[PDB]
Amino acid sequence: MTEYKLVVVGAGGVGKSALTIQLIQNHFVDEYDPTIEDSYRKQVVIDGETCLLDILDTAGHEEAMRDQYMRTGEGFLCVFAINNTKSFEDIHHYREQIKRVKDSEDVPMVLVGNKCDLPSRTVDTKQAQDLARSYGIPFIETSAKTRQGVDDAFYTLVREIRKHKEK
Ligand SMILES: Nc1nc2c(ncn2[C@@H]2O[C@H](COP(=O)(O)OP(=O)(O)OP(=O)(O)O)[C@@H](O)[C@H]2O)c(=O)[nH]1
Ligand SMILES: [Mg+2]
Repeated sequence: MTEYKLVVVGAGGVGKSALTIQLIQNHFVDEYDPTIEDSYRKQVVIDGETCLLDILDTAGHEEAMRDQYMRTGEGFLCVFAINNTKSFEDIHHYREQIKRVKDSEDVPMVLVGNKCDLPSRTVDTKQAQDLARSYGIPFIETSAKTRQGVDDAFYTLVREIRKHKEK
């Protein structure tokens, strides 16, 4: 009944598509096929209401045309990989142009640190928690491989959109 337009953004290879495919199909895509742009719809129950989720899976390095889908989107899943410091530093550039394009400091957003199943972490959990708090947004650790945190990342974004509409 309620439609939510979600956009997954982040650097190349951080796991945007794998996180999206886990939510929708409950399988882990281990092969890496770089995305140009895919979108998916899923009906799911979150906190007792049926939600229609429109999920836009974006490309890491874009060709910019971010603005068109950044204006249509209501919530943004900002994804970095915990073994890629650069992808974590890229987060503030993603948030800056979302804020610019939507012309607001209060945009529904969730910070996602993906690939937490790997033993080669270079971005600490506390680092991300502090960046999240400085933005005033949730932070969720995930692994598309084991599916840990996957529903929570998307559902938490739904709830950030739900709060923004009910301010
Ligand atoms: N170990 C591990 N590998 C992961 C995880 N998530 C993604 N991968 C792998 O990392 C690679 C990149 O994953 P994608 O989901 O395709 O990357 P992306 O962010 O969609 O990348 P672009 O579409 O190119 O922007 C693939 O080989 C995935 O199988 C994870 O949680 N753990
Ligand atoms: Mg992809």
